Amino acid sequence: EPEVPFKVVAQFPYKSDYEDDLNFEKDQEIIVTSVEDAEWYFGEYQDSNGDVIEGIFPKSFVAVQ
Amino acid sequence: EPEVPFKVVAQFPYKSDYEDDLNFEKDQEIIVTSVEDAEWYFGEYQDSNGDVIEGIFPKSFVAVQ
Amino acid sequence: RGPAPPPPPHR
Ligand SMILES: [Cl-]
Ligand SMILES: [Mg+2]
Ligand SMILES: [Mg+2]
Repeated sequence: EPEVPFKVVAQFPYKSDYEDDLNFEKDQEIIVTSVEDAEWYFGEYQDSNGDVIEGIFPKSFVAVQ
Repeated sequence: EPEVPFKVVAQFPYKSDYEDDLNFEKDQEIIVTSVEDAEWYFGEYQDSNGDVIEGIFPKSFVAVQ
Repeated sequence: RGPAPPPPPHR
């Protein structure tokens, strides 16, 4: 696993019930800023009007690069 | 997998925007009417408005019986 | 179709 920060790309959409989560569409480029545990990342991306959207999401939904 | 048809219960919400995907909330009981391939089921349920809806969804998001 | 998403991990 590469040291943070690092770029990942969503391989699937992630849409969940929890407010702490980052949600996104497939292909979304995300910056991982914290590895939360063995299975979850915390990271961010900028929405339409340039606002930073951040939260946690499964490592298994993204690929590193 | 048993022989179709069989009942599954959603273990996570599935909220895809793909046309022809079935969407549901966690805990939704669904009848699987066909196995589409190694990763997708096709099935249906009667929604909270009394309407039968159907489409494909991940085998991974549900549990049999 | 393409690949289905994996089952999300426990929170
Ligand atoms: Cl969820
Ligand atoms: Mg039977
Ligand atoms: Mg854990």
